[PDB]
Amino acid sequence: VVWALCFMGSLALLALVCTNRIQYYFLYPHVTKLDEVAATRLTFPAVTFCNLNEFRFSRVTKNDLYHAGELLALLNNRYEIPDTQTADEKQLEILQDKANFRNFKPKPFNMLEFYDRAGHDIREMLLSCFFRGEQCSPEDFKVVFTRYGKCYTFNAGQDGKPRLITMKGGTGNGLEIMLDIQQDEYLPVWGETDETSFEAGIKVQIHSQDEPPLIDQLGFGVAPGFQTFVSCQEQRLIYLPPPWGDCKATTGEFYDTYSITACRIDCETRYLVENCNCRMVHMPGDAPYCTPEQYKECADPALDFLVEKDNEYCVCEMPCNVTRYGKELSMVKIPSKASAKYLAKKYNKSEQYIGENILVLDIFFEALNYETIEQKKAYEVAGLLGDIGGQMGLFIGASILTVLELFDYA
Amino acid sequence: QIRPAFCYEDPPFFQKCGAFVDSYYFNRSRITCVHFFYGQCDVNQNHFTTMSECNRVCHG
Amino acid sequence: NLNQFRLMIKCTNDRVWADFVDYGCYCVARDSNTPVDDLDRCCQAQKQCYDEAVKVHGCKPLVMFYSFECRYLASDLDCSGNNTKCRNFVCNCDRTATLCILTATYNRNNHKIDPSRC
Ligand SMILES: *[C@@H]1O[C@H](CO)[C@@H](O)[C@H](O)[C@H]1NC(C)=O
Ligand SMILES: *[C@@H]1O[C@H](CO)[C@@H](O)[C@H](O)[C@H]1NC(C)=O
Ligand SMILES: [Cl-]
Ligand code: NA
Ligand code: NA
Ligand code: NA
Repeated sequence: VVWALCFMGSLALLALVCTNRIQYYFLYPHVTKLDEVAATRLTFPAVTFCNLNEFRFSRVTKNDLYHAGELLALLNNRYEIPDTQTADEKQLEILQDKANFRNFKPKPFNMLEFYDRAGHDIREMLLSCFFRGEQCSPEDFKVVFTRYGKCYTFNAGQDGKPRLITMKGGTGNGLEIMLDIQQDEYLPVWGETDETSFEAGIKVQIHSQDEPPLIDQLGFGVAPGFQTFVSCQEQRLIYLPPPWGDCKATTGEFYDTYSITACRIDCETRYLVENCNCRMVHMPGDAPYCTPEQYKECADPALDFLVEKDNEYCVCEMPCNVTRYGKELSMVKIPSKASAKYLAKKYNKSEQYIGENILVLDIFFEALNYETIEQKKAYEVAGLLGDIGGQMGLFIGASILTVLELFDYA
Repeated sequence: QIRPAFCYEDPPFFQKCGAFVDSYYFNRSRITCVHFFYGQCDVNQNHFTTMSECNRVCHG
Repeated sequence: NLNQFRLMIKCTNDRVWADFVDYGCYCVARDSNTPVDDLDRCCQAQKQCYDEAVKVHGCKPLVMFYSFECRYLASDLDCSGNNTKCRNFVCNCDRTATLCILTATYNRNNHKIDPSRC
């Protein structure tokens, strides 16, 4: 009677609730969950570094200068030492002679070979290196080419070598390197080009072994004449794939694991090949290497445009797994007055040289604890059913029993 | 006017209004279509269920 | 360089790049004395434009990079984002030529002709 009126009107209201709950499930919502995870160990990251100077002056040959002199602003477009040169006496004489191309026959030239040969050598830069009380050596650093040229990665975990671990907070449980940045080997700067800079020091990037460096964009700097402390905190961010989220798991274009940096390097490579018909020497793939003329006229400008101005060519999908390292940096001076002669004598340099070229870098963790920030599925099937059955009880009084009754009755 | 005006609009990257699904949009810098995850925010028409359709309607 | 020209063409035209390569006397960026039709006349003005870029501004139009923006309207193709005289000038050369291509009619019989004609 009126009961049936009230029963179906109540059931209509139950229906609109169940439609709400069901449509909501199909949004595949997610929430973000924060957690501090205590740990007995941490995998030490990879540490990439580059000298800010790309080519050693004493390694540039007559042939190098012929091909790459204009790119490096050592020569004008007439293949001569520019009158706008700003050099000292002795370097000029060396370069003037080196630039004498009268009756010179150019030989084949390649930028990758030039970088590999003229780039700073870890064997000369690395004055000392310790990790967790164990002595390390140039063999512990893997060569990696970047826009800076010939760079070096500690703890790369490539070529079948395992990744290192830390187990306590503090300086004793990390890396300490002493470096000579070798300013007497810096190329004279006579102009402004993408290959030279006004600065002395190194650029460094701390990153997961699963991601390549993008050190020109994402690194931090470290200055000569200081010991620099870098206290780190690991942070792991986890995202959900579709339909919940939009993270990308893998990729099968130049690298194994997917990461933002892998995506950017893929894009940059594609962009140079598309617009210049060549790749810079640090990029992966098969295309021919840009000549120095191509670097100057097409490759440097195109990469600069893409990296600074373009807003559409490359838009990278978020990765499912991101490891970030929060960093707190601080410095003290090296050398003290009291230690300068010791260092000068030990490395056969003057005291002034030591002051302008030596640096120490310490990279360690504040604590083993890492923070995790994770997207979790917010309303799965279980939550959907138990919700619907909980609303059935609210509206009608229906039970799991009530249903199997009227389902057997009909 | 060779391709529809909506081809030049940015798709709604990272915006979630429901399930994320494979989709394709016209990239006006590459001048070709590119995969992305569409989250049902129908802000414009620059999104296609297939690469070929996107390249048909927008590539030119 | 011709990669950016090729892209400007794709930006405004479905006509595959191959059809402009070795068309008539001048296409693309080749030299001659007399253009076979109006399409070939576009390339002539382009070649003349590059020649001007080299001799007056010191550009290397066949090597240098420039940037441009593809817009809804062909005529809205934009060169103003370039940061040097050379990049602006050459971008403009290619823009003029791509638009001119739109006015001209695509013959198929002066594409890859015998050197006899040119
Ligand atoms: C991805 O995240 C899972 C946990 O969600 C973790 O076990 C795995 O190590 C991560 N992958 C990488 C490459 O770090
Ligand atoms: C150190 O001084 C100069 C550095 O080049 C060199 O001539 C000399 O042989 C070196 N001596 C020693 C003992 O290393
Ligand atoms: Cl980029
Ligand atoms: Na809700
Ligand atoms: Na520079
Ligand atoms: Na463009």
